[PDB]
Amino acid sequence: SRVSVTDYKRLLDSGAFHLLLDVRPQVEVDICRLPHALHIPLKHLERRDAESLKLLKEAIWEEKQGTAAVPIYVICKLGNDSQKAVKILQSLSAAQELDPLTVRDVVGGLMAWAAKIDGTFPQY
Repeated sequence: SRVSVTDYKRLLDSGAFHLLLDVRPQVEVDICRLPHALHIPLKHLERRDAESLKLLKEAIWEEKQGTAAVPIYVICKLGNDSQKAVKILQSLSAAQELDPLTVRDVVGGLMAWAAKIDGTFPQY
């Protein structure tokens, strides 16, 4: 359940609706982030933070107002954490705690983004 960084960039540039979930811890997000991403730390997904779940529901509602599976993309620094978040999100979907989702993480994470897509995104 993955996507290449170059496919993700083409999707982003299409303007088609999706949500990018940044699942890094706060300390990393404080250094640098993609401004369009929604921040939901992996640990919040692990511990079922009800408020981060509300945040995700609210982001979906903003587009859809309760009316297709939602395309969810997941990113972290290198693509190690995001794979774990994808599993949790798929389980929330399957359990109907979330609206139906189609969930993929970005191979190589934000470092692949920095390497191939935008070199102004920093190392850290």
